[PDB]
Amino acid sequence: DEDAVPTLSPCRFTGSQICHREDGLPLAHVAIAVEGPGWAHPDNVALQVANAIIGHYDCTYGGGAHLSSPLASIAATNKLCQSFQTFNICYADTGLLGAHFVCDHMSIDDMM
Amino acid sequence: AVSASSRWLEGIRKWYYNAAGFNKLGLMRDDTIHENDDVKEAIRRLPENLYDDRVFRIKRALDLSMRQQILPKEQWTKYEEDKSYLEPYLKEVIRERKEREEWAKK
Amino acid sequence: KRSVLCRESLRGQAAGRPLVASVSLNVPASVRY
Amino acid sequence: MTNIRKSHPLMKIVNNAFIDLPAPSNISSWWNFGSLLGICLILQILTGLFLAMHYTSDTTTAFSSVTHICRDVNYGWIIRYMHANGASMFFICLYMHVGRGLYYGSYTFLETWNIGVILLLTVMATAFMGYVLPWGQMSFWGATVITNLLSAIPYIGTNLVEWIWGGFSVDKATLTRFFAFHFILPFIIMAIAMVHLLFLHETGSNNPTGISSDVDKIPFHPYYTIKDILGALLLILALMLLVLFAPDLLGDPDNYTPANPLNTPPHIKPEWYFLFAYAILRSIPNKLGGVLALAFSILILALIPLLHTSKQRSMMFRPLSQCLFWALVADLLTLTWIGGQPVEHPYITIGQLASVLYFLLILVLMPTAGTIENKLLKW
Amino acid sequence: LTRFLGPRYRQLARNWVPTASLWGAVGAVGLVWATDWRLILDW
Amino acid sequence: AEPEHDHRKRMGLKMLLMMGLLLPLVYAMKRHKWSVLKSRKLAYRPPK
Amino acid sequence: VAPTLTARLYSLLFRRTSTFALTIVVGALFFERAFDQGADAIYEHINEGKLWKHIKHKYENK
Ligand code: HEM
Ligand code: HEM
Repeated sequence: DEDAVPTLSPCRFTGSQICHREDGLPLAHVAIAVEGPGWAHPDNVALQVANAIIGHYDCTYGGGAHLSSPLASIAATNKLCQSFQTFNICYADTGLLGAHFVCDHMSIDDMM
Repeated sequence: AVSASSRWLEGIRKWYYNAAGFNKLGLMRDDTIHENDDVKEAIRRLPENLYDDRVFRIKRALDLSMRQQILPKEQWTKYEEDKSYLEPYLKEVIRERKEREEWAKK
Repeated sequence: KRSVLCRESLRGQAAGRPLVASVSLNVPASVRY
Repeated sequence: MTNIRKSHPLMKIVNNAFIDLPAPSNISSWWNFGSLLGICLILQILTGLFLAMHYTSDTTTAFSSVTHICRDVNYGWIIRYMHANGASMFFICLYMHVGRGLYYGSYTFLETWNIGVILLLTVMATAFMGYVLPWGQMSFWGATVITNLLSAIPYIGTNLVEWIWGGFSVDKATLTRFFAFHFILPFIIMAIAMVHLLFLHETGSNNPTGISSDVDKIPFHPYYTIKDILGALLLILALMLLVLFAPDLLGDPDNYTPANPLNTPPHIKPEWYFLFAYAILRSIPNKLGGVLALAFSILILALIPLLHTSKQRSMMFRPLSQCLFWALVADLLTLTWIGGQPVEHPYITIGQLASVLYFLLILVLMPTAGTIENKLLKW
Repeated sequence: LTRFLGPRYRQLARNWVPTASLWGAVGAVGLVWATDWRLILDW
Repeated sequence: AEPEHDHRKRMGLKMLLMMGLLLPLVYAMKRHKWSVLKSRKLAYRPPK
Repeated sequence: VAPTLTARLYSLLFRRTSTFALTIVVGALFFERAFDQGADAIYEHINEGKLWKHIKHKYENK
């Protein structure tokens, strides 16, 4: 119980960035997040429905330019990115919300 | 005939290097160089290690400048450790260009 | 590219009906056995 | 791309030199003078256009006109004093700008330094003509003495001074000409400033350390837009502090006397921004020698790029040059002092030494100090 | 013209009115300082 | 000589009051905007 | 618990930029008046009786 007791404490939310630059690597990975609800919450299904909209995308999606989520269409259309996925990471006292995109060195800002 | 003078000359040098911001900054004399065409080509010729190092030290430097803080006394660049690592590379580049210029006289 | 240094990777192919079945889809895409 | 406002309009992309551009991280407060320099040009411009909305350019009126702008017109008083004081700022700011590229090796950007130099000397002409517009004792006599200083040229000079004046003295002719040129130089200057910025956008801004910062680059928008706004805040503070509490203080000239061509302030002198040049000019006995020397004071600037001796474009890591650098500024301060001084023994002898010390510091001392430092580092 | 009109668009318009509505208020405030209506001053 | 200046002096007092509030406010905004640059940590970690 | 003054302010007025600007417009108004009032008074105090406002009496309506 004590061991459980240590568990379940809130974990302080911090909005900071960690930028580890390695020009050696061919592509760029970016994971951008806004803290979210615990596992149980009415807001927590509605979020999902939200990310349904933005969606997720890869070099190999068959729809590309006609896909109904703008980030996808733009991406598909303008060769903006390689692959991108929105996520909802759900923890008891914490949550990571955002998406994640892999994109050439010169397209990091446009996809952002 | 430089015996006393050499030692005296050496003594003068330590003070300038210690006195210079570069020693305080933690960026070795070679990173303070004016990046021009020859330096530029010597830079490009650097090894991943040597080269990435210059990038971090200038990174850490320009970060301190931005904050106006000096590095701790313990972590400074000591004159006795003069890595003239650019020198080697930089020399040739010039050497090669001097030659080229000279070959163009007639 | 994923490093294949240890005893962990066994990958070898052999299924019942399907063998080397490649699938392409808009939602997804892959290579199986 | 689709609906990325910025790159959509081609025109709007051109403006992302403010928002997205690579900006060095580390970066003294000194840099804020570029931006501030441009705030000053815009300020001067709006002010000028409102002043020139109620000014006249004739012998008879000019004086009156200015006098009318400061009395019966609504908020023309501050507009005018803002104007006058502004130009002081404009110069204070310009000389910080030049100091920063004299110190940090920004002048390495040859192209950009030659446009600067053009900028500096354009702004000099505008300030020279605008001070005479009012047509007050100081103005009147100052434009006679300076212009006539041109008549030192042997073959032409003489004819030429009379062309510029549009007569044998400085009567109406000359005063309307200044009004026209003053009004159109700042508009030509604005294109040069943008040509200046153009070149400078090809290599980005140098830093304290003197080293490339491509390894540590910041978005201009997030950071620098606030810094700039803040720098304006202080800039305006000084402008208004000047213009609201001590209107005249920095405007040495007390000559609010309508010009009388026989009358003379025995103490004739350009405003503070020109003193240096003035002092350097008086040090030479011969007229022509002075004019050349006058020119060289200012024109000497383009030669510094060639004069650079060191391997560290940054003065930051070089003591001895930091020491002579400062002296030259304090020598400069010394020379500005001579400018408001009776031209008598005490000041003469001082000025002369100052004038040689200025040229030494620029032409011989620093260059050597550069070498020495390089040899101490074993470079 | 015709293309812009749509059944779907209404939420954006509603949202715009508030931001637009908020924006509209600012102008009245902005205009008023310059206008200096005695009645406005009286308000 | 300076009828406007007497009126101007009052504005100066207001300006001085305005400047302090403004000067202080501007610095705070600058710090918040420039806060991120100061906060960031830079380190080098090669496998070597 | 309650929101700090700022958090209250925040959620009422600064989430939506529409409300934020509305605020500012309003604020700019209200502010101008009190500044003046207060700033003026301060200034007049420092020159008591030196200004016409103080002196109008002497030659006014007999
Ligand atoms: C940055 C460039 C400029 C500088 C350095 C400058 C400077 C000056 C100076 C120093 C004076 C003398 C004022 C005095 O002491 O009484 C003056 C006056 C004047 N300037 Fe400018 N000015 C500039 C731009 C302009 C522009 C763009 C205009 C019009 C579009 C203009 C119009 C005038 C007028 C009409 C006067 C005469 C009224 C007065 O005496 O204030 N100036 N200017
Ligand atoms: C009308 C006057 C001028 C205006 C409006 C102006 C404008 C600017 C601006 C906005 C910048 C970028 C930010 C900065 O570095 O501060 C800059 C940089 C620069 N300006 Fe000026 N400028 C003026 C006069 C001059 C003069 C008189 C010189 C030198 C002769 C000069 C030389 C430079 C140089 C060399 C830089 C680049 C330094 C660096 O960032 O490493 N400018 N200018």
